[PDB]
Amino acid sequence: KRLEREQKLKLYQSATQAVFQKRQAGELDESVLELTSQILGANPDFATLWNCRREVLQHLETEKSPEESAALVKAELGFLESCLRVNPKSYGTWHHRCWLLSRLPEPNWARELELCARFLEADERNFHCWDYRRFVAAQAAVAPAEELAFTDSLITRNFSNYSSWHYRSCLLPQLHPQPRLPENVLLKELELVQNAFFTDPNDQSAWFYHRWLLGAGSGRCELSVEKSTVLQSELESCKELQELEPENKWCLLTIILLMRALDPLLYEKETLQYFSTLKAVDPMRAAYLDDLRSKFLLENSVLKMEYA
Amino acid sequence: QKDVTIKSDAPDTLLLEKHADYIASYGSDYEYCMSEYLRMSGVYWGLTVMDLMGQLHRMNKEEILVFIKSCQHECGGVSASIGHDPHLLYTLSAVQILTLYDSIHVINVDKVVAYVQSLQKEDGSFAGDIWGEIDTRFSFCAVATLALLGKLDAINVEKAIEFVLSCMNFDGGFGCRPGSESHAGQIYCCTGFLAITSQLHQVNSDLLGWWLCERQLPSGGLNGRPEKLPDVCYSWWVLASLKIIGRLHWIDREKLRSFILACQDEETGGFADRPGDMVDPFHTLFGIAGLSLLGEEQIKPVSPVFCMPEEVLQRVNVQPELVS
Ligand SMILES: COc1ccc(S(=O)(=O)N2Cc3cc(-c4ccc(C=O)o4)ccc3N(Cc3cncn3C)C[C@H]2Cc2ccc(OC(=O)NCc3ccccc3)cc2)cc1
Ligand SMILES: [Ca+2]
Ligand SMILES: [Zn+2]
Repeated sequence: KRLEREQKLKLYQSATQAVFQKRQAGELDESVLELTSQILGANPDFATLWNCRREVLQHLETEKSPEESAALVKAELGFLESCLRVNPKSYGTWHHRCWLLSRLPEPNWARELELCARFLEADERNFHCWDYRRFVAAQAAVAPAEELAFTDSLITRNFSNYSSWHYRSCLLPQLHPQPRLPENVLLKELELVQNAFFTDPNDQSAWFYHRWLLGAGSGRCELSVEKSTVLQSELESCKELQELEPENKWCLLTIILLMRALDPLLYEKETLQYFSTLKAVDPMRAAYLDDLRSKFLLENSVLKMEYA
Repeated sequence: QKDVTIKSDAPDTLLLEKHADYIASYGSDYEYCMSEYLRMSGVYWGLTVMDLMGQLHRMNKEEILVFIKSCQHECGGVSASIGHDPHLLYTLSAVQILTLYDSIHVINVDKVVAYVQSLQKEDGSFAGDIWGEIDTRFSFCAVATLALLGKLDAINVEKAIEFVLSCMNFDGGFGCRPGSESHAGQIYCCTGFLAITSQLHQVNSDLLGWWLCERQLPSGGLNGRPEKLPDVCYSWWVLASLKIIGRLHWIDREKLRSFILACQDEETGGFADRPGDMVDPFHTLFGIAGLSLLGEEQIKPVSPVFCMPEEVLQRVNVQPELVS
């Protein structure tokens, strides 16, 4: 076990030696692709070897036919995919694929989107894969609306949703691109997120996204009857949840935030009560919670002073 | 909910003498050889942690300076090791080392500046090297390198700022590129960037500070984003970011300190990513730097921006103002 790796090290070492010797010699050929494939599989963070692969591929396309170059590209795609199966979290491997696809005459982007869907099935939080997907969507000029459909299916089919909610925060403003969300869109998003955190009240991602939506409107002095009514309903639903899960800190914080969104001065007493409860439930955040409360009291003093 | 449970026989005292022995003897091995591709940074991590512990003299100055010079390429950029390719990551590391050693003119500074300048794109971003990978990590490497050389004016700073701010997210954090999800590592790089360029007023410190303090798990350890395991190096990323934005008090210092101490190896010395795992010099730097930020008296004060001893940065007069 701790002997063979001395021999695996021996192979890594000589292959590495070999690649560097060939590179100094100007030997940009398939033997370097052979040697590098044997090292990059286990060791994809060895950046210089990805650079060698690119140098070889660039060189070869000068002195090979369209057909032979097309074949090298397809072999590179397979190599890349085998590497990603072993380590899907290497910056180097994902950039190489991007480099490769960005220089093809007619890249197949529908196929690349499917590769993304597959890796996101394996790990819905793989940010390299989400980043690659945004790259592919841009290159193929895929519309915000389609990517929005992709996110919905992902959020409901299971948890691990922070990455999908984040993507929604970026897509929604694009579907309504001003130089803040429209209320109709905002209300639909509140319904979706509130479903999520009443389904799984321990998923922090929905609560983080809901806090964003709470700020993304038009202000408490401008509340429509519908928005007023939706927010009050959210307040009562969170209180319900608080009964069921008295240790749930996210629902207590959200109650405070909702009262703020509704009427800071009318709910001043309950707001203070909720801060005491929350600090008892989430003591590691006591300092944050005291600072937040001091901020809210200052806001309130300014509101009381605005009086006529 | 995903957390580590610290077993009750985990270390609870700072084993400094052990750590300095561990680093002093590092590279005297299987893993040493396999991380050659990051050697320059490995050297930066070992020397910095040694200097924070007052043990820098036990390292080999003369030998490192010759290594660094042999790693500067004709473009001005620096590689991780001899025969490897130049990159902003290792250019930064090299410059941090020479700053620690007051030996900046060991390399051609004019060429380093030209290398960094060459990597900025029209949108203000930086590529890591000629192969074009764009990451806000590289925006930080670029301005940090230039700040240390007194040459920040060499790049387009307003465009560089514009790009970084375009990577700000709904939750107050930052990702790799525009639209990328918030991650502690990129938050550290971007808040560092904004410190260097005097733009911290553009961060929502209360919002980002809340996201950062929610990284602390019942174990006391910090993760890098929601629903991940805690890890000593995030101690550093998250804590340093909190310090830059004036919100360090938003984490439970004593619970974090116990987590970090629990990651030490009592026999071999060094820190691992989490308690009982195998140690390395990367997590040793970040564990020690984390403790220093938390106010550990046996360790020198560390810059949250440059992750180097503050007395080094005072000496070169590059100390960006933080929020509070
Ligand atoms: C194990 O395979 C590997 C995978 C990735 C890398 S890495 O190189 O990409 N880098 C370092 C790293 C080094 C070691 C290691 C082994 C042995 C030694 C011995 O030397 O060191 C192990 C892990 C590890 N990880 C991976 C990890 C750790 N914990 C959970 N994970 C998943 C973190 C990663 C992140 C990172 C990325 C860029 C960066 O540069 C800057 O940001 N600079 C600006 C700056 C300036 C000043 C201060 C701070 C920052 C710094 C760190 C290396 C190996
Ligand atoms: Ca010495
Ligand atoms: Zn780590």
